[PDB]
Amino acid sequence: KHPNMDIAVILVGTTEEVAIKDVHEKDDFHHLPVTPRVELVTMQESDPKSIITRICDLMSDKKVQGVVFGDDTDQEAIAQILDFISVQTLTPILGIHGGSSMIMADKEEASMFFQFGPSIEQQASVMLNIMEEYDWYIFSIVTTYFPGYQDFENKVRSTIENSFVGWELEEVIHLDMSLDDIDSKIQNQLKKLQSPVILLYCTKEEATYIFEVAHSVGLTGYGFTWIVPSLVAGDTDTVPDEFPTGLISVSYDEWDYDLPARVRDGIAIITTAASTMLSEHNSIPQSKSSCNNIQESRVYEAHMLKRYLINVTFEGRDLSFSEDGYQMHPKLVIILLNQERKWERVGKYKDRSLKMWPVFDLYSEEHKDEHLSIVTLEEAPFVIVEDVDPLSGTCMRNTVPCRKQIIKRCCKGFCIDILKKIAKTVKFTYDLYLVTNGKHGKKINGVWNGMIGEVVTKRAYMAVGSLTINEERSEVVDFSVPFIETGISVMVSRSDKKFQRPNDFSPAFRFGTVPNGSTERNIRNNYLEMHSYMVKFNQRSVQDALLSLKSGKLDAFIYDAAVLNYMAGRDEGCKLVTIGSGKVFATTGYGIAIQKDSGWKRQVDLAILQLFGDGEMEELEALWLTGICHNEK
Amino acid sequence: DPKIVNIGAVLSTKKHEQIFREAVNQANFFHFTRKIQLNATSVTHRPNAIQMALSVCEDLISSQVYAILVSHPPAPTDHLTPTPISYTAGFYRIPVIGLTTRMSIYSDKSIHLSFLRTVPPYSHQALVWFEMMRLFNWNHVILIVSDDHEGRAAQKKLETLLEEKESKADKVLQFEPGTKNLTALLLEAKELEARVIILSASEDDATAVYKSAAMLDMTGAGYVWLVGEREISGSALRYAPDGIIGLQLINGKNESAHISDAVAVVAQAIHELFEMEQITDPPRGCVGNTNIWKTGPLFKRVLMSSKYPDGVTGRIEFNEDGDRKFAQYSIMNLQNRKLVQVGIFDGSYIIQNDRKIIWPGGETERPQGYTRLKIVTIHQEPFVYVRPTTSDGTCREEYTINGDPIKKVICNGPDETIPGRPTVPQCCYGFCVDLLIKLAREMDFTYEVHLVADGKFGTQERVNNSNAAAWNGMMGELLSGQADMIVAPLTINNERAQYIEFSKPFKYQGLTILVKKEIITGINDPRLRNPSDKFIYATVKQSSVDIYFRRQVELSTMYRHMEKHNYESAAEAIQAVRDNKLHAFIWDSAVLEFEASQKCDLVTTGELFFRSGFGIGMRKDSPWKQEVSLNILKSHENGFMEELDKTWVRYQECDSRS
Repeated sequence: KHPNMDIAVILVGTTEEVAIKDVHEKDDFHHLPVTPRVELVTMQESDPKSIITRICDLMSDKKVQGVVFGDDTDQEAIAQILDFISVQTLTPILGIHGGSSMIMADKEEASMFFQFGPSIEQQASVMLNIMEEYDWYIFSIVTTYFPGYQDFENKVRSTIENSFVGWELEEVIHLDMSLDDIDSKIQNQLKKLQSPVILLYCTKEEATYIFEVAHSVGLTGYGFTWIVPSLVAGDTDTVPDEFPTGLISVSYDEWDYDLPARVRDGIAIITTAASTMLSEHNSIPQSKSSCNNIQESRVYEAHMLKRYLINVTFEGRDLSFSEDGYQMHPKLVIILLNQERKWERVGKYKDRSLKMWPVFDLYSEEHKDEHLSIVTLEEAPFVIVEDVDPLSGTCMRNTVPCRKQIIKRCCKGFCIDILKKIAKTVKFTYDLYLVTNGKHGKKINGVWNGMIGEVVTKRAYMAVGSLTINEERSEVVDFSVPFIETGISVMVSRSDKKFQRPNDFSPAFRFGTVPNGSTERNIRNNYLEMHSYMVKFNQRSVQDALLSLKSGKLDAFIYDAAVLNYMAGRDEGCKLVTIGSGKVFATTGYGIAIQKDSGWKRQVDLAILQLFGDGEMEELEALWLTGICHNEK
Repeated sequence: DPKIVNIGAVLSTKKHEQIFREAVNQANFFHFTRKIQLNATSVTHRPNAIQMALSVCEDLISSQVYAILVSHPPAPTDHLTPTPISYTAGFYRIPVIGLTTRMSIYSDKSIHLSFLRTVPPYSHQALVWFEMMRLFNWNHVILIVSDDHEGRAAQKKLETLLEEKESKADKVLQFEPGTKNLTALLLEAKELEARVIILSASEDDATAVYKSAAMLDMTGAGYVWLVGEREISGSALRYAPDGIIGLQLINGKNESAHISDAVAVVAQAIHELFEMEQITDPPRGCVGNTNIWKTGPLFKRVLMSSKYPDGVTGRIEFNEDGDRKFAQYSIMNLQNRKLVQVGIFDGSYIIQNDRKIIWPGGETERPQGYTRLKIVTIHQEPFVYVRPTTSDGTCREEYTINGDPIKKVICNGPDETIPGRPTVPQCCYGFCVDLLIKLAREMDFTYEVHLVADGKFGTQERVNNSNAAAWNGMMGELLSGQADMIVAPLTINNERAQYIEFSKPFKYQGLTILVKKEIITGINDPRLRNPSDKFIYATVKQSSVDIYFRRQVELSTMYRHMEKHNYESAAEAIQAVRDNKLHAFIWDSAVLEFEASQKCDLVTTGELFFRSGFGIGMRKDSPWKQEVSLNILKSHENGFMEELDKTWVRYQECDSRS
């Protein structure tokens, strides 16, 4: 007749030996059909062995049908451990504070575990509401491999797609805390992101390391702001100042309701679930608690309890859970790190809606912004490196400085002049240096090289030079419109398949080109035999390639058409000429690198054809490009 | 001084514990004992998870283990019975190495972050299947998975393998475990064209799978089965279909080989580890330590990178998830309802054993895999010919110059012979037809061809509002679906290209000009540049050349002169030059050169410009084109095209006249 349930609760920590014992359990709402029988126990510091042993120890013959866990601790792991016991016991367990409340991996469906922390999804939603309130539209996410990732990434994705506003997700980063780094690989990635508002997700401990690294990277300062979920803030009682100030995060409030009130909520949930299950089946929930032996019979029947227990209401307050076992909408507080060590509340948020206190301003050219460093390479006539007069100590006239890591070299020429006019017209200032690895971009296996590398590494915004254009580079980086008519061409003294095979002609024929060129790559793409044959005839440099043509020992030379035409015009004797009318296949022009779809872009293009639009290019052609040869015309 | 560095393990039996200790001692003897020594601790599997976890915290961790080894118990209870240890060690980040757990759920670093294994998971078996799929050239398959972390992981892995290629989800089929009847889902499977199947499930589930599959006779020939180690084993073996292809991991059953090797690796890892400084011993005992062990992740990092390629088990290297790499499996066949090794797989490359291949049902060798195509064409003389079928009788036995009978097929197309224009049944034979049937023998498809009503291939046209109507001609039929695939001599261009997928070019040709020889400098001819009412240059309006003229800005001026005095069709255009009505004719070479051979009264001149290729049109959405190009290339390499052009380009009488 008299249906008295058996229940147990534990408190860890509390900052006391002689932690407040049995403060609650005092009869409230006695009307509920089952009366609670309570055994309370406390343990000082958490362990997998201590907790497992003790909970099983309380199980004994005692046959408890429910458990509530609470802690003073900041520890993430604890919840999972107790959850594991639940999986084993099929005995309901929940927790009201700290780590148990802290999020955990998706719970096994058969398993029964509940947390009074907010849902990961819910928290992400609140983070979004916070950003929307300050109208911070553009943001990135830094995450770690800890559980809930991708439930979080997905939740953000869902929450973000629906909204009208043109917010930007910039980057998402996944880094394993395991395989801990000598590389500061986290530093190497984190350094990349330029976004103002950062969401971070990780274990309490991990946040410290990521933050020290961010402090090295310079990410904590000046205009960037960070926003955090429940886990990092945890208890909020202890705060390593490794965390930057102005750090924004959500957590459950201690002030609103004290821990014993929360425990009362837990007990109420267990006994209400017992009362409802009773009302449905008139059946005692009580079951044998002992873990060591096989789970008691008819405990397998317990599943319905979970089904009943998911939503529970008492005191005009809803405890309703979500399939994961987090409560559907516990009250939540927006918190910030006040200057010094303070965690001081900023916002309140509940159910559907959020409310925040501070009004404004929480916690250089008008037309345009930033700076652009540029990389180039030396080629005649277009980009010429000269050694500056040592007595002068600095560059003279048209020459503009360019540095090469190995010393200041002085660059002047076609690219320098075109660049100079462009800079004058669009009105921006720029830094010029020389490339080291691979000159014009070169592909070995999987990876790019050259100026293109510095364009990809963002060590260069725009790359300038005699660089030719091709589909691959146009794919990776936006190119400027061609300023000059050029391409592949031939230069010799004086489609036929004579090129296709040397062997068809009994004497050996000879032709070669400079390796790592757009020409050589194009050749390998379209014509294999020519490449495989010409590798022997490849030459070190254009002056040396010229040495192979000029002194004999080579018949024909193949290279860029502009260079071959200028060289046609300029020769110590008119011993060299172009092929046919010099009408080139693979008709192309010299372009200029940019990053991607985001760039000054079109503004550049306009500037370029304005240059021809005023007829300057013809003059510059006569001065720089025009050779003396081709004199008999 | 020596320092005793403990190791710990959970193993099936005391004999295996002795094996463990022996291997450890071998590690001690063979590496410096002056600097460091290794000590071994181990325990038998316990009946529940809890006794064992308690054992780890009490019996093992009290010994300060630097790592733990684990093996599947003698009688498997549920699955992933080495679940607890990965969690328990994981709290302190103590590295765990499983010997016998091929289970996939441990691959996610997130949930088990300390977990490494000397065996690859069941998911990694897909590496074989892709290689298998690679060899046999079946791009089209079906995947049947149970619904759980295991099956879904397998799907993710295989799909990821496919992602490097054009992503191939030919079909995917998910069923939920413990379900005795699967019939409906397979009924859905048959409808899918691809005839090759691969499945992953548990033994009990696999019984139901084969049981249901046999009912619908999917075990028959023309169908292929690829499977996991678990599927061939157990009760599933009993109900298994004949000719199935199957996998078995090497030394999967043995803990001991893996013991000797794992401990060897651990030793190498430790000796490599102590080369580093700022090391800390693992926590002494579970009791009193709430903190992780800072070294543990580092120990994991070296241990994952720990090489030592020579081992009792085979090559050893570890993937990102801590799962093993370059493991070896032995392929198995069901011949005469018994398991046989058809081949063995080691490293990234399969190896073929001398045994004969078996496929399901009777095959000496039968690699078979993967319902109508409406084809459209245009009347173009070199690649297509049109004659009506004589009365009811079909096609002439007419023979090629090389002695072969000419092949032919029926085509419904526009007839101008009647005053009204009926879509008329006709006989058409061509290079493109021979190619099409070549494909048809190569490809699972069957073909029915009708010529497009409009003589034009296609061009964008008609009404102004929004974008209205669609390009007139066979292309328009392709988008409309009147014909699902287009076989004709079609030049390939970007303006068209966005709308539809294009097959790799069977032919490479460029535009050129025909003028009579008997008494045009370039693509750019001053004579063109110096047009004359007196000297005509003729083309077809709505011919793609016209699209070149309209789309291109640079020559946009030159277009208009060509626009004047345009001809409707190819025959009339050649005739004008032949009739001498028009001094010059401009068209792509592939159609023109054959004619140049045909008369020799007329000649082609200059260099092919607008260099392009001819290809078979398909919608981007249709995957058959993926095979088509794949087939086209295969036809190029053998010189099939060269011989076909050699047949259909006569070359008999003509020369350079001058």
